[PDB]
Formats: sequence, structure tokens, C-alpha cells
Amino acid sequence: ILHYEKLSKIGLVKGVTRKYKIKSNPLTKDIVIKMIPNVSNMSQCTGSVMENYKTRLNGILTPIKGALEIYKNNTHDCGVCMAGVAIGIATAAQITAGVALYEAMKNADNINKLKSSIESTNEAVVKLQETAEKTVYVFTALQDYINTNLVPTIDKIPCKQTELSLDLALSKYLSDLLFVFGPNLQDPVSNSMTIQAISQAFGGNYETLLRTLGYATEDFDDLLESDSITGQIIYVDLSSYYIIVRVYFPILTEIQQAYIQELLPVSFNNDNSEWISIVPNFILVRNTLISNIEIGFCLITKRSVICNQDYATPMTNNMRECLTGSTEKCPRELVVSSHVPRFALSNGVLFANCISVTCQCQTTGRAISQSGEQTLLMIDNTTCPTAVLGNVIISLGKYLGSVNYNSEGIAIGPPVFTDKVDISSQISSMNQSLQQSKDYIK
Amino acid sequence: ILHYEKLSKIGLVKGVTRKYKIKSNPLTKDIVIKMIPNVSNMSQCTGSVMENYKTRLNGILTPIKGALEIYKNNTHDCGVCMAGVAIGIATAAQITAGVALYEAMKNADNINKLKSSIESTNEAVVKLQETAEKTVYVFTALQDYINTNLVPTIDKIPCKQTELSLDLALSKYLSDLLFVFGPNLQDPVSNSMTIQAISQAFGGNYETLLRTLGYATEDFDDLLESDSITGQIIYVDLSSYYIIVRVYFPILTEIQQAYIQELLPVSFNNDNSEWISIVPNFILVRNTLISNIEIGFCLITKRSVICNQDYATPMTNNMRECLTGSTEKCPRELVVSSHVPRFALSNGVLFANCISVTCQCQTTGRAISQSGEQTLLMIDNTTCPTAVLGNVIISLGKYLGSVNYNSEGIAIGPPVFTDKVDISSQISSMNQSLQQSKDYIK
Amino acid sequence: ILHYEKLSKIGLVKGVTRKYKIKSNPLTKDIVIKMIPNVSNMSQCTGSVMENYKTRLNGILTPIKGALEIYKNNTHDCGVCMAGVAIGIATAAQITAGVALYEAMKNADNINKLKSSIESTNEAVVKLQETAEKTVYVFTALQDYINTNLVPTIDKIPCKQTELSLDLALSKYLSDLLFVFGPNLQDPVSNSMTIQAISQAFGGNYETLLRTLGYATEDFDDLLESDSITGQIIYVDLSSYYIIVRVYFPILTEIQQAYIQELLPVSFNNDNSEWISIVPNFILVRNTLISNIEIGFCLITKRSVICNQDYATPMTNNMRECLTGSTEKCPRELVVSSHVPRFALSNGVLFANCISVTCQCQTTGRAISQSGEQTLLMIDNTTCPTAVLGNVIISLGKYLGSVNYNSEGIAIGPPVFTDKVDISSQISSMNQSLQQSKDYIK
Amino acid sequence: QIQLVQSGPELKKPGETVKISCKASGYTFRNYGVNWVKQGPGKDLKWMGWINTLNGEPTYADDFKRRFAFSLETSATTAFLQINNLKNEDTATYFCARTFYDGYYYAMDYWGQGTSVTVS
Amino acid sequence: QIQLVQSGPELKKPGETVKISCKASGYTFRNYGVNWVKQGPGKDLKWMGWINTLNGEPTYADDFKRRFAFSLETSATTAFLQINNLKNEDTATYFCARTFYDGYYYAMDYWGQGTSVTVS
Amino acid sequence: QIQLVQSGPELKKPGETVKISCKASGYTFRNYGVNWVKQGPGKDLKWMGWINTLNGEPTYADDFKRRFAFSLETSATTAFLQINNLKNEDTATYFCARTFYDGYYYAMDYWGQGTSVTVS
Amino acid sequence: NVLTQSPTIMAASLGQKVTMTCSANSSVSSSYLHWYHQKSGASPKPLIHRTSNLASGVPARFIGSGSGTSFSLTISSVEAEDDATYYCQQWSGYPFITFGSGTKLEIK
Amino acid sequence: NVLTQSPTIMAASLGQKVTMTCSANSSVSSSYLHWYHQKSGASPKPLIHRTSNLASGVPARFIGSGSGTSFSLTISSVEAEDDATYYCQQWSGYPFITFGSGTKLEIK
Amino acid sequence: NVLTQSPTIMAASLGQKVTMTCSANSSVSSSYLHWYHQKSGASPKPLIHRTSNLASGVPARFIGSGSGTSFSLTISSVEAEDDATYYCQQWSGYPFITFGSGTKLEIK
Ligand SMILES: *[C@@H]1O[C@H](CO)[C@@H](O)[C@H](O)[C@H]1NC(C)=O
Ligand SMILES: *[C@@H]1O[C@H](CO)[C@@H](O)[C@H](O)[C@H]1NC(C)=O
Repeated sequence: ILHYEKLSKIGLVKGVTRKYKIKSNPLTKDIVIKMIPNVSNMSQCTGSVMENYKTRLNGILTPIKGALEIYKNNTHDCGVCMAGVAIGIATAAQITAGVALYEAMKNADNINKLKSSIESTNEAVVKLQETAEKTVYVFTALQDYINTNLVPTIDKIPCKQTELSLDLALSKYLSDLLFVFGPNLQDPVSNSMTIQAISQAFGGNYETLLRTLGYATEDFDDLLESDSITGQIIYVDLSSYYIIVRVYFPILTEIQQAYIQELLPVSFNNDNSEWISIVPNFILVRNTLISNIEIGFCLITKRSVICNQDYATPMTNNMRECLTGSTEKCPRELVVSSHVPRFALSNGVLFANCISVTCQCQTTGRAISQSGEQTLLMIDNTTCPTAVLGNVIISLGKYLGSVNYNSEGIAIGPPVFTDKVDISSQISSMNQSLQQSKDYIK
Repeated sequence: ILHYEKLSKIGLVKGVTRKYKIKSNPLTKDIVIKMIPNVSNMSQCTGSVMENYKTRLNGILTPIKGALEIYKNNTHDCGVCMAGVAIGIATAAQITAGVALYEAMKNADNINKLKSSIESTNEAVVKLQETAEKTVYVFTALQDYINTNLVPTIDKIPCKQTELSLDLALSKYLSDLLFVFGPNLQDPVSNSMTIQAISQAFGGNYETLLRTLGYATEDFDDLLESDSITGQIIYVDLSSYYIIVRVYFPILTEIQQAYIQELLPVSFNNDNSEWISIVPNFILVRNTLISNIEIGFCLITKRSVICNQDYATPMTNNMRECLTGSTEKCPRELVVSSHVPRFALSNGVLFANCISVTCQCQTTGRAISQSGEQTLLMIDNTTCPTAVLGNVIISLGKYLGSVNYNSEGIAIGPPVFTDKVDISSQISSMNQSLQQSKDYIK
Repeated sequence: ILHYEKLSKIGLVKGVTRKYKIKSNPLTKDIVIKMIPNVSNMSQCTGSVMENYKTRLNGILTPIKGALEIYKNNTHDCGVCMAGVAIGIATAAQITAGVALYEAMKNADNINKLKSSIESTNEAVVKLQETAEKTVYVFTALQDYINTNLVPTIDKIPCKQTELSLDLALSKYLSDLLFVFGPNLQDPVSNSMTIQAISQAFGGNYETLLRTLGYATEDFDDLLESDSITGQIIYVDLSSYYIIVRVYFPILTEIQQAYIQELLPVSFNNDNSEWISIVPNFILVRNTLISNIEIGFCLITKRSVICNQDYATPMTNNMRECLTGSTEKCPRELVVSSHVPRFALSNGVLFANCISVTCQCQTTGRAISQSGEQTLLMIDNTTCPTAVLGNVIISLGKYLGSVNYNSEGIAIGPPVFTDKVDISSQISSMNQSLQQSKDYIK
Repeated sequence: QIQLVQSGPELKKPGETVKISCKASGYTFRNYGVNWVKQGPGKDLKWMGWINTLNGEPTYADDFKRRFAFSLETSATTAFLQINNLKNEDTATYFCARTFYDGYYYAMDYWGQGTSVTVS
Repeated sequence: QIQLVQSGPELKKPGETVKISCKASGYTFRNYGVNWVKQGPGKDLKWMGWINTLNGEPTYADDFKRRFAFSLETSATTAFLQINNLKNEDTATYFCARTFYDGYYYAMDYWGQGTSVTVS
Repeated sequence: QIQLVQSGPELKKPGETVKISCKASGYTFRNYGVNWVKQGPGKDLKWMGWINTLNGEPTYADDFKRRFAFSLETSATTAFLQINNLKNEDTATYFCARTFYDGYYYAMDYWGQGTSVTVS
Repeated sequence: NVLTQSPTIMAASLGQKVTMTCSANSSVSSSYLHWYHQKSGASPKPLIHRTSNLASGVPARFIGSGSGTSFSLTISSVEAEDDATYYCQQWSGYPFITFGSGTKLEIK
Repeated sequence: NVLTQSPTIMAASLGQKVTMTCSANSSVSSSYLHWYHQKSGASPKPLIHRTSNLASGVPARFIGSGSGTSFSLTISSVEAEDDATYYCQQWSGYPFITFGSGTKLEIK
Repeated sequence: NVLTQSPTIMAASLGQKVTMTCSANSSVSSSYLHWYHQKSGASPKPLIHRTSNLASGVPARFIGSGSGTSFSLTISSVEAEDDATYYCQQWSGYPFITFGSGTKLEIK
């Protein structure tokens, strides 16, 4: 129930309308990542680098298993029975993630019977047959580099340089890996980690993983860019150095009776200076309720806004009154900079502040003048079919609304300042004034 | 017209003065980027990776062309005539960038006559002769990797492994494009994209692009780090998979009668505790007006500040009064941490809070004492030539100003709290007191 | 002296308690980084890329030496003396860093006598013997790539392609290097730069440097992830193109009589709607004082919090009274979103808002009901030994505290809004009301 | 210049075997593959398969899985085609083909002069 | 299949020199190393050293650093071990084994049949 | 050790041709280039050009673009210099040197003993 | 995916323009269609390498167009040497190769 | 790091289960211990490659276990062909290779 | 870039120090200047490889200095074997190579 006509005279021009949708209904798949390469065809001159690499990797892998073992012990089948006393401190998300983790024990146990086959792989991507009806994919960290560069050149270079190169490659891999799986991974139970972060164990090549898994969705790009694809770690092996990860593929669903409206701000002249209005730019309306939204956590597209959570935020009563047509209480700020917008186009109609910009009609060759009592001018083809603003020639449509738009004025609100130190100064001043008033009252 | 002497006793010590300058007057050049490599010398056992790569790339390239075609249709020569009815909704920035797109049409048409030569290139960097007086450069995405690694090794390993090597390289390249050219690129009409982001289509090697074009500016380093070099996409080809980009090279111009002043904060003692003053650190003065500036979007150097826009913002009246001498208007905050500065050096003169640090004159070997009614001490060579503060020996100059600096006091303002949560709490308390007073008034 | 029982009814559930520790007592080591590779075994057709690379690198290296020469001239032995008049403007940190820089002159001079040996190295990692008891390590930027790829392939392809590949590699290295050592490095005197940023001159492989230096600490990962390992540049050579860097290894020390407490927020129902309480989540208590802390700069672990600096900040008196048991002074906010927590577990005791979630006892097969006068329910095995919340079965312990928890209520505070535009609107409204009250007072 | 030369006409009675040859010159033999095309009576064109010149692995169409085989002689840059258990329907004309591929499209840029086989 | 064949028994007098053989077949010789093991009286087992088949660099144990030497003859894939100052103490049985390593563990999967040396 | 050996003195009549050789030994021939230097009467030194030992591509100075040509013999590690249409001004001493470059500076570390040519 | 050419035989006079047709059982991408021509006693040679792109050395009087399952070839002005047999061919990979039936051109 | 095996000789009856030992002068990681067996007039062959992992072709009736400095080998049911000599070996790198003393098994 | 050496001939006594000059028609970087010396009946050999850096095996009694377009060479104490001819050379790339005119030294 927004009043666009009154908001236009303040400097707020309506824009595009979009839909609201959230993810739901995920599916599940399982993959295996092997974190140690095979050096069988270059073993004669590798050296002692592999033992040091194992020693370094074991101390990184141990804490994750230690954290995971907590929920394994106290969860059992009764509809899953849990032991609250042993856990002690937990949240709802942790409990849900623990139930989800327990739900994958059968698949993990079925996969774990192929340890010998997993340990013997020597290719970047290998397909394994767990059962007659289901298959498992295995990915190796640095098999391609060894297979491509080191092995063919082994007979043209002394092995000291090859050992140095292998050590450098392993150190670079560890340096790239330490950012995600290091001490920062305090809570591995949850399933909020995106596939992009998980792909760092494979060199950041999540495209290969997604292509191999065989995605069959048309909203694939929107799901990927909205961080709606996640993963969870369900098993860690300290002897063979591999982990098992479960991937979730959700479905986007559209909320009914909801849309988001956009406003374009334009500066206006009141006394002898330029002013701008401080109001939210994006407004969420569902059913008949108006509320704020933090759109910075969501993907903005041409037709709809894709989110992964409900980001509704409450709004004060004064803002609601201002948005409904009570312009006498909408705050404004002074303009000091020179790089501000001064005109906008909406449905073939032009709104411009002609005090600080040239306005002349191309058809008649005569200038357009703005009085001191007007904030903005509406220009359509009923008066000037073709107008020029600097170096651009534009043709205009017809305005749908009041015919006396340029002869009616409005009311304005109080000025404000939006700087942090200014906020503190204003608070101090208002408190001192209130204290003096209270002293006089006493 | 700042009063440095009074601001010094509060803990604000003046620093370096810098100049203000902004960019202007760009020049234009055109380049061509080819997003598909040439595999003519290894075509026998490439498999089917190329068709899948083409299918993946076409769906990414299509939306950009679809968005660009909107301004292509409705712009024509009349000094360029547009159709505001067909466009519907647009901003001032979009309209301005639409005109620049039409001015590059002539150059793009001439380049497109070399379509056969563009797709036959087989080198990373190729120079083409568009006319007898003008030349065009073409860059290929992954030609270097194929020409150097894959081709020479083709006869030493079965190429069933080279197919996987080629497939992995292509997928890794695609993983980097999606951050810039993916759905995030909602509005390609504007020309605010930096050359660093554009270089992601060439593997992030923006140094090669600039060196080939032959930059001839001494301010090249400052322009690059301030994000003053931008680009615009003007043509997309869906059959040959290449794009045309125009680059802008601006010129830095100095604003006259403007400078920026810096202040150094030092803690001081008032009753029995340490306090700090909450004032802006950077102050912009032009002509005779004082205003704030968001220097976080600008590059700070030793001599001047380089900005791509004008970032001036208003300042409240009370803070303007405090900088001119009124010391009872600036608020202060309590110090609880132990890691705070306690002394500073300015023009060979030392300001220190000797209550919380050890002060003693090295020349006479006796300590320097601070009374309870003093906030800071000024130390020069008129009273102590050489002073020691811990493990450093310093020699001092002479102070230019009042000779009775240490015998004159000042006034102080009210305390404040600047925590995010404390802001909400302070607002609630003030309203309840205000409402209570109104009830008695009734 | 926090009152957990009263805070629980507001929706604040206590969590884990952690320790507080800061770094101290660093050690020192010196390394040498060489920024130019050796091309002796491929010099026949290198072209002219090396001269251009030298010309590009000299203009980047010069400003750092120019900035460093300032403190070299005015510092001399006398337990060190500085000319305060010549320096002019400086801070305490800069003076301390200058002292630290002066302390390394003897080591720098001792190292500098091996220039001929440094210039002749042709391996990625080389060990040099500075003295009979001390050794120095030298690292080369791009020696491994040349030694591995370019040299063996020199006889299979025309070497114009090798020239292009070498130029591309050098340009990519320069593009990666320009981010850290460019104009952004305004003050190289300080020693706050981390080793991760410094490693960019070696391709970001800090793991190799750390392994070669031989770290011998168990808190190595915690020190690395908390940004407690830093470096400083002490010498720049413009003729041989190498620098000398000093590395600091600190020791973590635990603060006595200090700990950090965590609170878990849960929504509650008051009239007909859901509410949440706005209070700090982390509270720092040392001795007997309560204060805030910005934990965003620290590292959070299971048992302790590691910070490289003291981040204590003051706290308002009203918040302190609220935390001690004065619930009528604690603000709250309305809930509009649907994704909020509604139950939590603490020491085997369950707190839940059963108005907006199902609550039935599994043992007796009966539902649990909440009246309109209650905000939350405490569930233990005294009434319901086993409870079910949706699809989870949980076993509960015994509550330690009052036996009449569910029969006594508390008071609530005023509602607030936490949006920036809402803050501005509230400030404007309060100022207008205060002005009207002052007018009536007059 | 690029040139492909085949053998001459041959006549055979049912039940024997036949071997065709194809000589290539003027270019790098290892860089391109070779296809075989059949033109029977009625001027219809059929495709049999191709042989990789790096490894020597052949590929056959569904209608030619049994009685046909390919081979290579890298030393003389010669490719061979052999047919076993000849019958009446094998009377046709065969052709050599050079595969060209650059990443955009496929083509058969040069062809042989053809060899005629008659079964009676 | 994988097979290693050694020379026959030899008898010597003190002061002379001896030369043994370790021929290998059935696998890529250059991809694996060769170890030498001594089994003296009392059935004790001792490790002497190993030789790299790519460069030819030998490596000796602490107790065998003076009178022993290793060599290769890569054309026929044969390894040799020479000893001087032959003494009754040197009377033992020598074996040559194959080294296996894949990144997880070391193993000596294949062994020779052994050669006996007698000093009198 | 590194050593360069040239041919002996020669005498020729105007209009004839001359060929001078330069032998190299003691180092890897393919890793370094060869320069030619002329020392005419008056002890002046002038630079003629250099030849790449990998590809064999020569490079000539501005004053020597017509009557001079370089050639290489990789098998014997020998470089040649040939002059056509001799005249009176060609009487001088020639030198075959070596090029050293490591990324910092250029140098001519080793020189030949020189060859004398007289035209009459 | 068989390809059917409607004109089995066609006669034209000098200077006249003619048009041939090429039907497809299934939907074929425009990047997988080619044209070939063959004279009597000679091997086939490429004529057009895409839906519209001419081959090297082909006169500009040949025009090719089409989309979906219907394609066509057009000659603006025939001459004496244009008496050959034309074939439409598809190729979307090594296993998927199919030739047309061919069309014979005669001169009056 | 010498390795000492306690039973120098041991006799067993068909079907009986037996257990041998393997001590260590110092701590040894579980990933560096192996077992070998040798018959009369033949070369040694691998039996167990880690603390518990069986080698290729070895019957499942052999069980290996141990930790720290004490390790053991167990046979669940002996047969007629189990009359060989067994040894424990430690290999933590090229220079550090050590063999045990060996244990002889007899059949009653 | 013509390089001119001022002393065409110089005589000195044992133990005396001497100085030679090397001028340049245009500015030359200090990293592109070298010095060579040649004795009678022998090929030239390097003496100094930069403005100041000595070559291998050269006695430390030779000192070189200069900047811009003026450069010089100094000998602290002459001996009997210093009767050679010296040349100043500039090398800033393959096409840009130039030699000086040379200076001959005599001993009284
Ligand atoms: C409050 O309003 C008065 C005008 O009535 C104005 O002078 C004053 O600056 C305002 N103060 C704040 C903090 O908004
Ligand atoms: C306002 O000032 C009073 C004393 O005048 C002080 O007690 C109170 O904390 C202050 N409140 C705020 C919000 O600044």
C-alpha cells in the first residue's frame, strides 16, 4: 500500500519488482577423497619426504576425528535415542547434525569394506563398484602432477632436484590446505560448510566434482552462487589417510504472496542546497505486512532474489508511516559531494532536478525553468516530447496519475547526520539537554 | 583555522599534511580476448572434452549478450537519439554508459572483418594489422600450457592420461571465471569494472596486458592501486567464442586550495584514570570549509591522497566548534586495555603522560614529575636537552608557542561509550527518562 | 558473580568457560630471499626479457630503501641515541621499530660479506656458512620452474616459445608480488607484518620456510593461526636484488585469574509473540571486574582464547546491573523471521519454548503444556525422564537449583530496534520531543 | 605436396582374402588419422572406421565388426585394409581419407583415388 | 614372470677375490632397487647395502665399508658384488632381493636362490 | 680444460674465397655461442656477429651484411667463417671467441689464437 | 539418423538459379552439417563446412542455409562445369557419421 | 635396536594353537614391524607386512598383534606344512634395518 | 656510441701510480662498461667486468671508477709485467657492441 506519488516528490523513484524464494528438499550423495599420492613408479629416489609428510598430516587429521568421536559414542537406536547427560552442552543445530550423521552409518560401513581397493588407486579420478547397483567415486590430491611431469623427466635430471620439487609441491599443497581444515574448524559436526571450501582438499576444482556427480538441474548456477550446496564429513581414516563426504542438493521453492520493491534515490533542492532522503532501498512485502531485509546475504538477479534463509527484519512504526504517505517525518541529509545522481527514468517519464543541471526542450529549442518552491520536475510528452540533458537525446512517454503534479507541494522532515562520531556527539548533547531539563523540573 | 595548541592538551598531536587529487580525462584502446585454445597438433586422441566445454561455456556467455542487446536496439543516430519508452527503467549512470557503447560501434565493426584470422591464431600473444595505421592484439586463454607441456610429452605416455590432464585444466580454468563473469555480473552496461577483475579471463596476468599496450605514465603505479583503470565489454561472439574490451587510461588532476590534516591520539590522565578523545583522525579543508572524508576507499601515500571519486561528507556543528578551540564539546572514553600509546614526537618536541611512563632527564640524571592537575607535559631543550624513555635516548628541539604551556589548564567534556550493544542500551535509558518527565508535565 | 538462574528465564543459557592467554618473549632468526633466477644453462636465446624485468623491479625496490634510509642516518651508538630534530614526526611504535632495526646492524654486516656466494646460487634452497657456528639460508624465487620445465624441453621446440613462456612466468610473478610490496607498503619500519604476507615473495610457500627454520614448539599451529609470527626487513640491495628478513618466534603466556564466559540465546514468548534479548555473547571477567571484548580479532578454541593483543573495552553501568540479576533493565527485540533457535541443552537440563514447538513426554506418552504467563520451561528427569522434540529422543539429568523454578516469574525490559535507519529515526524523534518539552518549559 | 596413392584393381573368387594399401606423403604422418569409406553400387557412401596413427588402435562400425581388420606400417608410412571370407556383396569401391580437426569442426580434407574389388 | 637367478657355489683360498652375480628378468629393471643380505653360520641374517639402478650409486652398512663393492651392467640387467681379503669368516650364504615401495611400507618381495662361498 | 684452436695463416689473390675454422673442446658445445672479432691495421677492434649453436641462425652487423657467411658443424664441434670476393682492405686478423651470460652481465671469457689473412 | 534428399535428378539451363533440399529424421545442430560434391571418375571433395561457411577455393556463388530438420543449398547462376553429384553429410562425433543419398545435376 | 625372540625352539601337536614373541630394546612404531618365514633349503618369503595386515596368499589362520616394545604372533590351528623358521623385522628407513634371531617350530 | 680514450701513450716508472680516462659520446649505464687488456702476440683477456668489479685472478692493485659519460682506470703501483694495451668496452645488448681506441703503457 505504498504511496508512490508522494514518495516521488521526495526523490524516491520505484524500480523493478522481484520474487522471493528459498531452498528446500535436499538429496544426498557420497564421495571419497584420498589425500596421499602414489609414488610406486618413482620410488627409487623419493627420499624421506613421505614420512615427514605423514607426520605433518597426522597431527592435522587427529583433532577432527577426536571431535567426531563424541557423538558416535552416545548415539544409538532406540527414532534415535541420545544421551543428554554425557553430551552436557549442545545446541539444536548440533543435535540435528548429529542425527544426520548417525543416519549415514550404514552407508559408511558399506563403503569401508573396499579399503584395499581404495589404497591401490593410481589415477586422479577412479570409479569403484561398491554394490551391483551403486558406485563410488575416488579423487586423489596430486596424482596428475606426478603422472604428468615428474615421471617422464626422471631420466634427464638427477633425483636431488626431483626430491626438492616433490617436497616443494607437498609443502605448497599443505600451505593451501591449512586455511580451511586447520584450527579454524572448531565444529565439524554441523553441515553448513559449502562445497567450494571443501574442494580446497582437491585443489579448488569443484567443477570436476560437480560434473562427475552428474548434476541435472536448470537452476544449477543460481544454487551454486547462493551457497545452497553444502557438505558434511562423516568418517576419518588415520591409517589410510582418506575421508568420506556427503553432499546435499536442495530445491528452490517460491514463497507465495511475497515480493520485493526497489527505490531509486534522486537528490532534490529545498532552500538553497541539495538534499537526499535516508530510507531503506529494498522493501519486503508479504501478505499485508512491511518489514526490512538484509539483502547483502542474498543473490540479486534480474527477476527474483534467491536466498538460503529467511532474512526478515522488524521495522519501526515511524518508517511505516513515512512509507505510506506521511512525508512530514522522513529524515533527510545534506549533500556536500559533487558525484550524486540528479535524474532518473521510470516508465518513460523523467524526474530531474533542473536547478543543478541543464534542461531544454529539443522540439521547441527553449529552456525548462524550475522555481524556488519546487523540489523536482516531471517531464512527459504532453509538454516536451523530446528533451536533451547534456549530450543525450531522449523521447518520453505519458504520465499516468494526477494532471496537476507540478502545481502541488509537500512537507519535509528534519535533517540528520549518519556518522559514528556524529552519533556519539548527538547522544551526548541530547543527554546534557535532558539532564538540564530534569534539573529544572526538580 | 584549527587551534593546535588547545587540541594538544587533549591528546591530539598534528602530523603530516597531504594533497588531494582525483582522476580525469581518460583515453581509449581496444583488445580482443579468445576463450578457446587450439588443439590442431594433438587432435587425434582428445576425446570429447571440447564439446562439453563448448556446451558449458555457451550457457555462461549467452546472458551477457542478452543483456547487451537491450541498448543495441533502441539507440540510433539523430547527438545520439534514444527511446525512453522501450527502455522503461534506467538510472543516470546506465544512460551515460549507453552513449559510450554507441560511440565504439565503428571500431568494433572494422575489427569483426578479421573473424577468419582471429580463430586461426595459435599463440598466446598475436599482433594483427587491422588497418595500415592501427593494430589489434589477441590473447588466448590456455595456449601456453598446451604448446609447452602436453604436446612435447604426447609420445611418452598413453594419451588416455592426457585426456584427463586436458580435462582437468579446462575445469580449473572455468572455476575461476564464475566468480566474476557468473550470475554476479547483473549489469554489464556500466564501465566501473577494474582491469584486475577483467584479467581473470586471462588467468589473472594483468601485467602482460598493460606491458603490451605500452603505458607511458609516471603515475602508473598510483593509478593501478587506486582502481582508476577500468574496462567495458562491447561485443560478444557466440560462434567463435571471443569478446572485445575497451580500456580507459585516466589522468590525475590536483584540486586547488585543498589539503588533508592528520592527528595522532595520545592518552591522558584526568582524575585517577586514563582517557582518550574520540574525534575524526583525518580532516578535509578546502577553501574555508571543514568536512569529513571516508579515506578507507582511497590510497594513502607519503605526499598526497589519490581518490577516484569525491568522498566528502557533512560534519555536525558541535564537532566543528570543538576543532576551533572549544575543548568542552569533544567527548572522551575510558581506557581499560594496556596496549595504548602514551607519547608522541612532533617537530622535535615531546608530549608524554609521565604518570604511566617513566620520565627522567639524561643530562642532569633526575626524574620528571607530573602533578595531579596536569594532563600532559611538553618537553623541549629549554628545560631538558636530552631525555630518556625506557631504552631510548632522544635529543629535543625548541617549542614554538607560549612559554607558559605547562602552567595553564583547560576544560574537559563528557564521557561516552562506543560499543555496538551499548548504543542500543543508551537509547532505551534516555527514552524512559524523557517519557517520565512528560508524565509530570501533563 | 553472574546470576545464571535469572538470566536463564530471559533466554540466556550458559556455555563453555575458556582461558585467556597472550604472546610474549620472541626469538630472532635471519633469512635471505633472492628475487632473480639464474638462467646460465639457457642463456643462448633468452632475448631481452631479463633487462625489462630488472627495470621493472628496480622502481619497485627503490622506495623501500629510500624509506629505510631515514632511520639509518639519525641513529648512532652513545642505550642508543636518535636525533629527534631530524626525524620530526614519529610515533612510539616507529621509535621502537627503529631501535629494533638498529640492533640488527652487526648481523646484517656479517651476512653482507657473502655477496659473491649469494649471487652464484642456482638452487631453490641453499645452505651457506656465515661463520664457524652460524649458518644462513637462501631462497630463490623461480629457480625450480626453470630447472624442471624449461631446461629439459629446450631441444624439442623453437625457443621463441620458451622466451614467451619465461616472459609470462615473470609477469605472473610480478602480478602476484605487486599486491603486498607495492604502494601499500607506506611504513616498512614497523614489525607487524605477518610471515604469510612476507611469503608472497616466495610464491606463498611459508611452510617450506618454517620447516627449514626448524620450529620446535607444540603450540605452533595456534601461534600460526593467531597471527603471532611476524617479520621485519632490515636490508635492501639494489645491485644484486636480494633482501634480508628477521623472523620473530614468541611464547604464549596465560593471564592469571581471568576467564571468558559464553551465553546461548533462546527465543521466548511474552504476550503473543516471540522475543530475543540483546546482550553481549562473550564476557571477560578478571579479578572482580566485568568488561567487553572484541573476540573477532582473536582465535577461539575448545579450551582457551588466543590473542596477540589485549582487546578489553569498557562496559556501561546498566549492562553491568542487568548481568547481575536486574532483569528489568535488559532490552529485547521482536522476532519476525522463522529460522531462530527455540531450545538448548545445559548440563543434561533442557530449556525450551513449547508454545512454538511440540513437547510431549515419551515415558508417559503425554504432552507438555505451557501457559500464557510463562516464558520458558525447565525439563529434567524429575518430571519427564525421557522427552521427544520432533524426531529426536533425549535422556535428561537432574537440575541443580531451586525446586520451584516453574512457579515463579520475573520482569521484562523495553523493546528496541537495531537498524541504522531506525537509529536515525529514533534520534530524530527523541530530539523533536525534547525540543517540544523545552519549548513548553520556556 | 599432400598426396595419397592406393593400389590398383584386383579380382578374387569367393572365400579368399584381400589386402588394400595406402601410401601417404607430404606431411607428418603421426599427426593425423586415417578413415575408410565404402562406395557400393548405387553410389551410396558408407563409413567403416578409423585407425589411430600413434597407438595403432582401430575402431569399427556396427556393420563391420567381424570380417575386417586394420594395420599400420609406420616405417614406410603405409596403412593396410584386409577383408576375410569374401562374398558377392563385397564388390564395391573403397577410399582413403585424412581426418582434419582443430577444435571447431571435423572434415575429410584429402582423399585417395579409390580401389575397385570384384568378386566372382 | 618375475625371476632372479644367481651363480653357483665357489671355493677360494685366503687372500684372493670373489665376484658374484644377480640377474633379473620379467619386469622393468630400472624401476626397482637391489639389496644384498648375508646369512652366516647360525642362520643369522644381516643387511649389507643396496645399489640404485638409475644412477649406479651404492650404499654400504657400517660393518661392510671397506672390502666390499657393488656394480651394475645394465645392458643385460645384471648386478655384481665383489669382495677381497677372502677369509674363513667370510664363509656364509649371500642373497640378492628386490625392493618394493609404494608410499605406505617397505618390502623385499622377491629373493634369489642364494650362493655359497667357502674359504680354506 | 677449455681451449679454442684455429687454423693457420693463409695467402690469397683478389677475387678468391677464404674459409676459416674454429675447433672447440673441454665443455658442452651446445650451451654457448660463438662471436667473431676483426682486428685490422692500427690495432682497432670491430665486432662482426654471432651464431647460435642450437638452431644455427647467424646474425650480422651493419658493416658485414653482404660478403660474409657463417656455418656450423655440430658433429665435430667446429665453426666456420667464409668470405667471398676478397679485396685489399680484407687484410686483418680474425678471432673466434665465447659468450658468457648468467643474467647479470655479458662477457667474452675465452678467445682463440687468431688467424692472419693477406690479400695481394 | 538418416538423411533424405528430395531431388533425385535435376536439369537446369545456363544462367538459371536452382535449389536442392536436405531433410533430417532428427533435430541436428547447425554446426554439424556439411556438403560435399563429386565429379565422374573422381573422389569427393569438401564444398561447405558448416551451415553457411564456404570451404577454401569455393566460388562465392554457392549459398547454404537451413535450420532444425530442414536444410537447403542454392546456386545463384549455374555454369558448364557444375555437372556433379552433391551430398549432405552430418558428423557429431566419431561413431555418429551419416551420408545423404545424393543429387544429380544436368545441363540443358 | 636389537630384537630378541624368546622361544628358541617350540613343538606343537596337530590342531593345537601356539604363540611366539618379539621384544624390542626401544620403542618401535606399529607401522615398521614385519614378519618373515623360511623353510629348509629355501629363501625367506614375506608373511605379514604390518602389525596385523596379512601378505598376499597367506592363509587367514595367522594372527599378528602387539604394541610398544612387545609384539606377538599367533597361529590358531597348526598343520603339517607349518614347520618353518619365523623372524620379526623392523624397517624405518634405508640405514635402519634389523632382523630378529628366529624361532624354530617342530611337530610332535 | 663512439668511445674515446685520451691517453694515446703513457710512460711510467716502477712504483708510480697512473690513471687513464675513457669518455662516451652519450650517457652509458654503469652496468654496461667493461675493461680488457692485451699483450703483444696474444688475444685479449678480461680485466674488469663492471665499473668496479674485478675479474677472476686479477690483482687487487687495479681500481676502476666513473659515472655518466666519464670513466677512469687507476693502477696503484705498476710493475714490470704491466706493459700491455688496455681497452674500454660497452655492451648493452647483442647489436650494441663498441670498443675503445686503446692505450699503450711504457716503463721507463
Ligand atoms: C535537535 O533539533 C534542534 C532544532 O530544534 C537542532 O538545533 C539540534 O541541532 C538538533 N540536535 C540533534 C542531536 O539532532
Ligand atoms: C547521561 O548523563 C548522566 C549524568 O548526567 C549519566 O549518568 C548517564 O549515564 C548518561 N547517559 C547517557 C546515555 O549518556
